[PDB]
Amino acid sequence: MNIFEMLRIDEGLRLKIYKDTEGYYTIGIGHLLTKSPSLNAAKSELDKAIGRNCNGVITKDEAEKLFNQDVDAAVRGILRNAKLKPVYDSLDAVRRCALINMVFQMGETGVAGFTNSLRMLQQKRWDEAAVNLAKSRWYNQTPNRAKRVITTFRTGDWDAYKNL
Repeated sequence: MNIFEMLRIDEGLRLKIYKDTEGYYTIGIGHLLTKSPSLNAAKSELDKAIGRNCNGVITKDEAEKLFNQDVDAAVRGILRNAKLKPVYDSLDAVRRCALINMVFQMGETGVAGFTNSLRMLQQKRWDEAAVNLAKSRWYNQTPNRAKRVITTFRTGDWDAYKNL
């Protein structure tokens, strides 16, 4: 398993503009287009992102391209972040994947705020950190996905995704 396959299990693939768990306009493999309530604002961002007149619809090819950009930007964002970089560097390959998924879902900003969990992951206190991560809006709102990520950080292997 790798980061792209993991995220593709978590996010799915939709070739038509859709609403987030949050009600936000998104397309493809979890590509947020706008937090704005107009389908029109969303459509405009879509064509800007793809470089064509999409009319709210994209190809598989286009979805994967956005997904390539998105993953690359998550990693690079982690690397530039003074709070994130040190944890990422301390982690093994699998757990690095679990950090990248949080960042993809919630943004650099959102993850850098899990101060206490970050500290525990750096320390390699896997069980304590899993407990701490679960105490969040994140876990309460998307419990199945949060639990998959959390298991990945606790175990260090891909079993949560084997099922799936």
